[PDB]
Amino acid sequence: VPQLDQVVPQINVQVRIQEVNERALQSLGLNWRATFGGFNVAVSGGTGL
Amino acid sequence: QQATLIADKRTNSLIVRGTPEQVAQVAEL
Repeated sequence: VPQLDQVVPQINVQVRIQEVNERALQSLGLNWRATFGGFNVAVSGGTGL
Repeated sequence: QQATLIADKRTNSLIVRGTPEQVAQVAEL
């Protein structure tokens, strides 16, 4: 009995959960159309020449 | 037989109860 009735420790536990996210985007595009004699040229990004 | 084992979760105590030979075997483990 003296051993099973002793004081046991009391504790406080701290947990920290930390989460960080970052992003970065960068677009750039030229999209033209030229018309000289007889010719018709169109340059884009989706379709090419 | 085999020695009686008593486990207390609150105090983390192991209690072995048996013949003196059966108790010295747990004591060395």
